[PDB]
Amino acid sequence: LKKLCKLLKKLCKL
Amino acid sequence: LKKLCKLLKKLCKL
Amino acid sequence: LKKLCKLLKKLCKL
Amino acid sequence: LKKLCKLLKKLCKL
Amino acid sequence: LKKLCKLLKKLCKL
Amino acid sequence: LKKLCKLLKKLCKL
Repeated sequence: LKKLCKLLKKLCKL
Repeated sequence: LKKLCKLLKKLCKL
Repeated sequence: LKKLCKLLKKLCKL
Repeated sequence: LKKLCKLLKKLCKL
Repeated sequence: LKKLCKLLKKLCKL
Repeated sequence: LKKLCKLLKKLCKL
C-alpha cells in the first residue's frame, strides 16, 4: 500500500 | 466506469 | 483529473 | 491484477 | 470516496 | 508507472 500510493502520487504529480 | 477509465487513461499519458 | 487526484490523495492518507 | 485489486480493496476500507 | 470506491470495486469484479 | 498503467489499462478493458 505504501508503494502503490507513491506511484499514484507520481502519476498525479506528472 | 467509462468516465473513470478515460481519466485514468489521461493520467497514464504522464 | 484534479478532482480524481484529490480523491486519490485522500484515499492514500486514510 | 489480483494483487492490485486486493490493494484497492484495502485502500477502500478507509 | 464512497462513489470512487464503488467504481473501483466494479472495475475489479470486472 | 509503466507496469501500473498497464494494469489500469487491462482493468479498463472490463
